[PDB]
Amino acid sequence: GKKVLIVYAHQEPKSFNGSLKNVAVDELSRQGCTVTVSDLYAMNFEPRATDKDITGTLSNPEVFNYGVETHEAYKQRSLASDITDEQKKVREADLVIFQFPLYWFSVPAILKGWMDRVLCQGFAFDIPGFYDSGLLQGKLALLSVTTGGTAEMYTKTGVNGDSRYFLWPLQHGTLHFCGFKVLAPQISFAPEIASEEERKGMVAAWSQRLQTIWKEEPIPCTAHWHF
Amino acid sequence: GKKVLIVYAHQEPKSFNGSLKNVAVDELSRQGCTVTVSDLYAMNFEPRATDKDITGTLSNPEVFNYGVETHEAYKQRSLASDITDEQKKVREADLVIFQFPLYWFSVPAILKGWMDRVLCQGFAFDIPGFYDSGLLQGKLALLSVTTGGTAEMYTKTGVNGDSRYFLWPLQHGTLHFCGFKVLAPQISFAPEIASEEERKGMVAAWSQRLQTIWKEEPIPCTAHWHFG
Ligand SMILES: Cc1cc2nc3c(=O)[nH]c(=O)nc-3n(C[C@H](O)[C@H](O)[C@H](O)COP(=O)(O)OP(=O)(O)OC[C@H]3O[C@@H](n4cnc5c(N)ncnc54)[C@H](O)[C@@H]3O)c2cc1C
Ligand SMILES: Cc1cc2nc3c(=O)[nH]c(=O)nc-3n(C[C@H](O)[C@H](O)[C@H](O)COP(=O)(O)OP(=O)(O)OC[C@H]3O[C@@H](n4cnc5c(N)ncnc54)[C@H](O)[C@@H]3O)c2cc1C
Ligand SMILES: COC(=O)Nc1ccc2[nH]cc(CCNC(C)=O)c2c1
Ligand SMILES: COC(=O)Nc1ccc2[nH]cc(CCNC(C)=O)c2c1
Ligand SMILES: [Zn+2]
Ligand SMILES: [Zn+2]
Repeated sequence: GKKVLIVYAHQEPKSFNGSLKNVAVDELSRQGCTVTVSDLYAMNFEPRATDKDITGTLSNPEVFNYGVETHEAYKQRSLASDITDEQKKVREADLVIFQFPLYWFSVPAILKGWMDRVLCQGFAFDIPGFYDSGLLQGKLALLSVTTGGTAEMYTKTGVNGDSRYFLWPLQHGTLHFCGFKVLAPQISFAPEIASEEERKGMVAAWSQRLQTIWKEEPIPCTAHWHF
Repeated sequence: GKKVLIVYAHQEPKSFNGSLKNVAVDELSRQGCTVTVSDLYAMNFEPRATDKDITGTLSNPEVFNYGVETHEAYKQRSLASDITDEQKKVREADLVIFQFPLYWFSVPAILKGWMDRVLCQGFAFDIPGFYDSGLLQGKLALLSVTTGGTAEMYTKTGVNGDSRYFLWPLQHGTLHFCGFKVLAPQISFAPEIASEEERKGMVAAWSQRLQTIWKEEPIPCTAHWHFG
């Protein structure tokens, strides 16, 4: 029995991202996996890191330090309930899939705010106590990204450089740092300009890949792999 | 004379980020430059890219595509007014400085939302009309970043790898793509670990660099610069 969390960041259910999320839900449910979706836009998830993230009185209401106040609120079980709800989902999950369109070589802001606010000190890592002494060791993570640009543009001598260059902040800087073993990204290049059949083939390849997700070897999450 | 926009993303005025922002304002103001600060947290700036960003009839209300709808709305002048307020500041600026703590090897989400919502198609780039043909050509941009990690950790063979590695999505993916000439980042490493003397020297080194900022050349914003 496995638990899967899909963190999903798209405004439109009929979008190509919506269909990739629905095909993941379907296929992992088919396999008997325990599945949970965090549909950030439908939840109107708060992306801003503010003092509202700590309930009751602040540790030092004079100089506000976000990392510090959230660390202490975590330990003392005082974080806002939107955050702690996400952390419970993350704690129980064996695999976390993030499904999102690429926005500026990165995640949409709503998802960036999820990472900023949910993966707090004390939950995802301590200082020190990161990368391999990172508190989410044993969990798998997988980025499933859709792009505007074609796969050619994302070659190391393309205009955009190699896909693996933009992955560094997300795979290594965030997911590895927290202790995740990181599975190879799923990149669905440029669905808006692919045919309705190349689009089926991308959705089907995702479905097909999810069939054997649990047999997969994690990538070596190193400078060399990305660069 | 010159116009400068500082896009600032820190919750706390007494922070190291707040100090670096204040010296920027003071030093550029002293020079006789025109200065504007977008203080994202004080504005409670909206980071989410939603259908609230368009006020007109949607081009395709059956299936909502944020990129298509905001491009249309930009041309029609039906974008939300918080977006067009920022675009006006960018349009008039000669130099845009981003002042922020590094969050997950990137900008805090509120600043990510500013990039997602403000730099829309039609305004910052077109297809075609990106990288060296981006619509914001002629403008300068500069990232001024503070870290929890030390300079030691941000090296080719440190835990974090070289600091340039994390700059790629912002410098090249965003700023260069929109046509900015990118100046060399100002990275202020580990102010929390640093002593009172090293912190003060970090504020003064920024103050000092700003005196000669208009004489600097842009970086070559290429894979080679970032990665070797
Ligand atoms: C702020 C912003 C920043 C961006 N930054 C970048 C960037 O840095 N780099 C980059 O490359 N791109 C960028 N993009 C553009 C790009 O659109 C996104 O990266 C995104 O990946 C598009 O995916 P989508 O799900 O919205 O496609 P959609 O438009 O929703 O889907 C494409 C087509 O597939 C159809 N479809 C839906 N379901 C199915 C199905 N199951 N079978 C067949 N067809 C289906 C849809 O109806 C649609 O016609 C950016 C866009 C925005 C708005
Ligand atoms: C969600 C999150 C994600 C993060 N991700 C990363 C990451 O990926 N990589 C990384 O390296 N770090 C990361 N950090 C940590 C780090 O704190 C930030 O990156 C940030 O750079 C710290 O800057 P600050 O302005 O808040 O420092 P402050 O805490 O405000 O400054 C430290 C000290 O400087 C003092 N100071 C202020 N002004 C002056 C002055 N004028 N002269 C002398 N001293 C002064 C302050 O009073 C304080 O004592 C993350 C933090 C959070 C909360
Ligand atoms: C205040 O809260 C955080 O510092 N949080 C946080 C989150 C992700 C991070 N990645 C790299 C760092 C550097 C941390 N400092 C040292 C000394 O390594 C880091 C810190
Ligand atoms: C309107 O919404 C966006 O498409 N916005 C946007 C923003 C930043 C981007 N960087 C690279 C691309 C893809 C461009 N190539 C294509 C379209 O083939 C892109 C698109
Ligand atoms: Zn790694
Ligand atoms: Zn570049």
